[PDB]
Amino acid sequence: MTEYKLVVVGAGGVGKSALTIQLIQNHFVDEYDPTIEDSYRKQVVIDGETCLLDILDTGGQEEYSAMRDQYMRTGEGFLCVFAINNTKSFEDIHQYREQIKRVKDSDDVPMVLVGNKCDLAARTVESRQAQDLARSYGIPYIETSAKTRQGVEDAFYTLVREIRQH
Amino acid sequence: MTEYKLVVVGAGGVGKSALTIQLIQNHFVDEYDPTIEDSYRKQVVIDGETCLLDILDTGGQEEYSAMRDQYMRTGEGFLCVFAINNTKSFEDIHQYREQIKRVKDSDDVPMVLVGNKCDLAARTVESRQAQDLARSYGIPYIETSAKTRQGVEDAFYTLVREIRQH
Amino acid sequence: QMRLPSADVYRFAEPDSEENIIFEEGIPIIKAGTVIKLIERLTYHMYADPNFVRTFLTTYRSFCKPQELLSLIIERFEIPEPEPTEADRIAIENGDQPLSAELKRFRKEYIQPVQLRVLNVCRHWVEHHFYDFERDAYLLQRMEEFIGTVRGKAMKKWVESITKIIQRKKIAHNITFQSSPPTVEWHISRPGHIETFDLLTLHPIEIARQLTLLESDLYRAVQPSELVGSVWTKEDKEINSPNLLKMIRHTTNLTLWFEKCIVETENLEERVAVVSRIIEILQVFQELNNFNGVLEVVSAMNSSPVYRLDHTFEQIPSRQKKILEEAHELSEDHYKKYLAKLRSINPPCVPFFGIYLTNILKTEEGNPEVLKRHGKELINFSKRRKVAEITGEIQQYQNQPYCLRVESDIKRFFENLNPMGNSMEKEFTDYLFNKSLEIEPRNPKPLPRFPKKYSYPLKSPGVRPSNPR
Ligand SMILES: Nc1nc2c(ncn2[C@@H]2O[C@H](COP(=O)(O)OP(=O)(O)OP(=O)(O)O)[C@@H](O)[C@H]2O)c(=O)[nH]1
Ligand SMILES: [Mg+2]
Repeated sequence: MTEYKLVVVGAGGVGKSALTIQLIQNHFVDEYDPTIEDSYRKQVVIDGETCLLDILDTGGQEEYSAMRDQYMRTGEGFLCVFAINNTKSFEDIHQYREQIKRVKDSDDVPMVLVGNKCDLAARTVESRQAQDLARSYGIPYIETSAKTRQGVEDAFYTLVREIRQH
Repeated sequence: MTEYKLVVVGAGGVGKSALTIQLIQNHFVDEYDPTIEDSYRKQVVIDGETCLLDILDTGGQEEYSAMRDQYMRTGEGFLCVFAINNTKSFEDIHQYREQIKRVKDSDDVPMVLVGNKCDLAARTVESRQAQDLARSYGIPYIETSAKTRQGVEDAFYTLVREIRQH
Repeated sequence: QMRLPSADVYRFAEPDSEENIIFEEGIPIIKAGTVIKLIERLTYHMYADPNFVRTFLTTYRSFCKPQELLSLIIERFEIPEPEPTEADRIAIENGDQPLSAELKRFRKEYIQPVQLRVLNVCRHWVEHHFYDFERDAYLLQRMEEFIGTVRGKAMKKWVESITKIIQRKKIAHNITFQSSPPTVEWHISRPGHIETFDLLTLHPIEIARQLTLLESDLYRAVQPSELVGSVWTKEDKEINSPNLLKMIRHTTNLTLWFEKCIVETENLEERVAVVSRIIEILQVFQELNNFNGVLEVVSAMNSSPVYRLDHTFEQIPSRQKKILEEAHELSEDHYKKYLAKLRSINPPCVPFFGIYLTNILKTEEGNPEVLKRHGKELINFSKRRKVAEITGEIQQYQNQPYCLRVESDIKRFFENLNPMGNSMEKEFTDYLFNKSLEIEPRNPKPLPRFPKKYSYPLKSPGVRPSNPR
């Protein structure tokens, strides 16, 4: 079966890891161990087509900025994540997209803009600002709440669809 | 890699801690802080095989017979230490051997007799007397110095070899 | 069967129940429990577990404040001893001395081990987690007063000891080796001529050695307090994770320096010499088990500016292409081979810290702080055990020092490396890429020629050490 290599990028602290965890982990088990083998792969069915998702999340390693190119070259599709209560993380999106285009050497890379709600602090980026940014890039926008699991599947599945339709 | 649980026992002040810290950090502890119970971990390649050593450093002759038994239950091998300039610590050795034999209920528990502080000139325990005791137990006798590092690796690694062939 | 104090005068005697403590399905392993139950086990009288002490002391702050921890272990320490038994009363009432068989047993099997273990916690607390005390002066005064109230000729050994450690810690590490360090190697740049130091003038072997010593020291300086609670990812990371950030920033700067050295060498032949020298440095990093060094090189070789230089890599000898490929392979499939290699080598080594940061962050974001049982909120200790397993692995590799001699000037050269100058990241990064396009234009633009820039010989002295002294 087809395997999709997905890379989650974005500023530190926007919840990239929680999204990956929420998509992969068993939500009905007391304990979660990220050090266990293949805790980054998940077999799923999208639009009747079964596939294997391989997810690279480098949350926690954001300060290793010179390793970014290398981590990004491994992916076929990208989730560009910002936190809705963090304007700076939203303003960083533009540079992440440009860097992805540069390492993949293509102006048409499969990607999805993802706005994640991390806590109950006040939202500073409205849905419309993000929708307009995503439209200017020609990519989908998906809003999530990793904490309640809302939109998580939608963000990753939408990305896989972008890859299938490239 | 294989894990080995080593336990260091002997009268207080003989050098149990200094020997362990010299092995672990290549550092000689000159001050004397009585031990209650400390644990260390060391990944090392012995005879071409990668081992993970768990070293339990116990408090000695502190008349806490109750707790001591507790340390010996888990251990796979024991380093029985005395200082070559302290006859009383040598005379305490048989008590430790007897306790170990008792606790683990076995007559052939892996162990090494260690005569520490061999860098000092004022020796009161002759090598021959210690060697005779070691032969009577069917184990090797190794003289060491946590200060100069002489025989330190040999003592611990010989114990590992005994646990491995046991 | 030994009797315990009344749960009415001593809180650490309540019996265990599914409502205050849960075990993981050889000593027991705690999955969850109330703070009181955790402290009881931290100082249990039945068995030892120094591992529990390190885990607890490393992670307790998320569920218990320092001041509260001290109050609780002091209460734990103050065990009321039992009243004379019927047999003792009989003796006492006849004017004789009681045997006090149960009182003596209780002291030997319960009081003594519990109190010694409380003191053990105090010692480890002050010795390896002294920051709690540096940040709270009253906490330290309370600890000193407590240790100073401990009476009895028995506990005396430990009271005096802890007191000394505390005083030593308030007012402010020799190394012995199995063998002798190898001789420092020199190439074009000679001792004392720091102005000439550069990628190609210093000996590649010595470059790898000095950077390994530097990177080892940076690795060894990271404390657990900089990791727990994922503090290096929060807004006060500069304050809470200074040693970690300094270590990461050095790695980033070195990768950028390698990239810069490459793209600023416009002449193809000279650039090939630069790339080959960097691969030789990687080869020495591998011999030294400096995994952070190996990935700094791999990261540079896979960066956008360098990765696209087909004409350069085409002239690199096959043996070196293989070396770079195998290094690159360590990170594939989520570091599968790297993890296997790290677990198999003989330290000293310098691990890649990134892996640890991601695993700690995910362990903390993917596990709840508390588990609920029958309406009760028990501390999820398995989550803390997982984080401490990671900090513990980090500490194990921080113990062994490298047997290499420091060369002050070379060390200084690398400590002060600043590839970016005063430029901001984006601008510098764009500059490197534009330099890459200039020296090797995208197809079908033809490849231009460039003048040489190095006036000294480019032949490498190799990576096999020489032996004269
Ligand atoms: N000259 C010399 N002094 C040593 C040597 N080993 C230990 N010492 C000194 O002996 C003293 C006690 O050493 P420790 O390692 O604390 O003794 P210990 O057996 O752990 O004692 P307890 O934990 O109380 O049972 C210290 O002052 C050390 O510096 C050695 O090989 N040579
Ligand atoms: Mg000791």
